[PDB]
Amino acid sequence: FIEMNPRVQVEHTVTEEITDVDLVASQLRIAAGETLEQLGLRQEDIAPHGAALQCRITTEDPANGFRPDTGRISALRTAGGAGVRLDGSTNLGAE
Amino acid sequence: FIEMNPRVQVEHTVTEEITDVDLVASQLRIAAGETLEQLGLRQEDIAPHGAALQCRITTEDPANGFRPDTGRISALRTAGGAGVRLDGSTNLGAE
Amino acid sequence: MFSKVLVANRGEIAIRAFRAAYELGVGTVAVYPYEDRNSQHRLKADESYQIGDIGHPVHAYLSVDEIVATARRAGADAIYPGYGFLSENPDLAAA
Repeated sequence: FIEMNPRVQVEHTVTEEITDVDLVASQLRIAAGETLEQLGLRQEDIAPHGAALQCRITTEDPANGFRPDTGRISALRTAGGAGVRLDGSTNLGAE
Repeated sequence: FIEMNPRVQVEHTVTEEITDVDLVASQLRIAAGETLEQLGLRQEDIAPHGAALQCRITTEDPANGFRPDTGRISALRTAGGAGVRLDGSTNLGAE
Repeated sequence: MFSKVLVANRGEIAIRAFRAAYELGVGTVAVYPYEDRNSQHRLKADESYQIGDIGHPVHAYLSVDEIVATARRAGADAIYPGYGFLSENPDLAAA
């Protein structure tokens, strides 16, 4: 029991891929004064199925230390297909 | 029983979202001489869960008839998040 | 539900909050410093406002009174912290 984080992290999407339950929208509806009964979040139909993982892409150079590098983006090609989710997206020519 | 299409359509992804079974890779492995036993595709663990739908974006103008329009793309902004899958992607300045 | 919500954060978490709010039919308000006028989350919201002075972009987001005043001026009903910045500062909750 190292500690308890009272917020949402950047990894919640991982559980969102196994329990297929929305976190941010449910949080907003809870802040509006709704219980976990009209939302349908009761504990006899929650079952994980499949596996998932998440990674983050940064500008850190694994060659010179790990310090960030600044510059202008001269080419961007994304990806996708079956079982792929992307969060956050820059544009060509960004600084 | 209108007919039987002996190929794969553009809508297979929809079932791929409920049965989470790969179609093209399984097709390729079947063409290599594998049965549906080492692949794990046996009929007592296949159960849909959730709903899904698919739409296609075209250059047809709903104003003048429905004929395609040709031109150069001057701005592209995609989307994504939870429960979103994109297939096919053009680039800025394409013709 | 809430008529309007203000997001006092930056990056992909702000876009996720905006998407969740739009799914729930709630208006969105964004705040940005001068040095971060070219961020994407500025153009993804219904309304955007500039906060802070001409320097110290990081300190601009850590200003409870200015954010509260901006939310009051924009007629917002809720504030979404996100993660980081003032996500665990009790002064924001007290204000």
